[PDB]
Amino acid sequence: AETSNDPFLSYVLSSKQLTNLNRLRRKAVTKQLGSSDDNKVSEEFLRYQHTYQREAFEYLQTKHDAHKIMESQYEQYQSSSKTRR
Amino acid sequence: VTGKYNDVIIQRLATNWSNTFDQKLLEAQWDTQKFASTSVGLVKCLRENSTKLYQLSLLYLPLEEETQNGDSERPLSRSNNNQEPVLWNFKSLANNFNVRFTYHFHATSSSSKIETYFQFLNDYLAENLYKCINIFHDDCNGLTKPVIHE
Amino acid sequence: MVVTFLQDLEVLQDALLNNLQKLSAISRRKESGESKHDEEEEIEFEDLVNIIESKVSDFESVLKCSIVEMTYKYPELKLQWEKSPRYDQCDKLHIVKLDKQMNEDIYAQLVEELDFVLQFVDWFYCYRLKVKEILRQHHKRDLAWNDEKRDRAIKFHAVDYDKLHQGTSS
Repeated sequence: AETSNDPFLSYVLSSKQLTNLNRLRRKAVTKQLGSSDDNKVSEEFLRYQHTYQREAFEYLQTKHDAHKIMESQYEQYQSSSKTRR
Repeated sequence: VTGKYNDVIIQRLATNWSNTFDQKLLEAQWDTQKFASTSVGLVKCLRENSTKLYQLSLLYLPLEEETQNGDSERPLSRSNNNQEPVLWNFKSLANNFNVRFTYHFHATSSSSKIETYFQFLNDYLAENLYKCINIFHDDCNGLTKPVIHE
Repeated sequence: MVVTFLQDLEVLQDALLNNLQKLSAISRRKESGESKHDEEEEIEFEDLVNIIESKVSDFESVLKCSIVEMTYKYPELKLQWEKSPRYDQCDKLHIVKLDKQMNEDIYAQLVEELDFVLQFVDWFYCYRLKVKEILRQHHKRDLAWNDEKRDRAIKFHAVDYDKLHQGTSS
């Protein structure tokens, strides 16, 4: 059974969650640094990677694995086309 | 009273019955080419004796050994040794090898003699592991491959 | 092309993800139940591991370097990277000092840099967690795969035993 992946839509969803993560992190460090309490770390700052760290890492890893599976498929198609030529 | 039961009854009866069963095993010479494996009658008798003796073994009522010495500094009290009920079936199996080792290596152990022992175990193992597996393995005795092997 | 420390970070991270995909592929390879009908594959795993540790030293190194660079870029900022003494706890980036009169454009630039470096330190915390997870994964798979090879040799020797002769005259 040939493993069909179509890592495209999974890459899309991973980029979706990735930009979500990135804007959440941006707003979080915005609230933190712009945090007027220079002596207290906001629960939002901590909570970002208390809540999304594993999600961010798994999503990024899935993105890279999907892009690498896709680019392996791509070099495979490239090699098969060049050998076909 | 548990230890008294485990000696005067489990260990004593087990030692007698094991002397008997090892007697029957050496009378069978099971781990030999001379052993009449076609004697399915004798194979069944020895299989039933192994069954009975191993069941009697499983009748070792575990000494509730006081699992004491729970400390931190450096007790590391792991002296279980997995003391199993006396399996002089399993022990007598290699008693011929014990005689061969004691007589062949009767001299004191030297550093080189250690590797001699090791290669002796290796060759005896090669020639007898699956031989004895063929002879003594009795799936009907609740003897699976992991159980028998280990 | 002055290669910013974050650029080195992202290139090294991209390489690290390459290596993670590779070693995870090796793990799932050994999770395939393959018989020699493995050794240099193990060797390649060790080499890739030592690569992971070289690159992780480089990563934490350039990471500290970027931290220092940030600290010396802006005067008012006092950042301190406190490595978590415990696995279950993330590392810490306590911004100790910041004067709110800094230029807004430079403010947002520092914001974006802090954003990237926080992403990096947390992704690196999760990456160290993940490599610990995957080496424990590999060793657990070694304990399970030596045992599965034990059981496969036991089953093959068992069926060989069984087909040889087991008193089949009854």
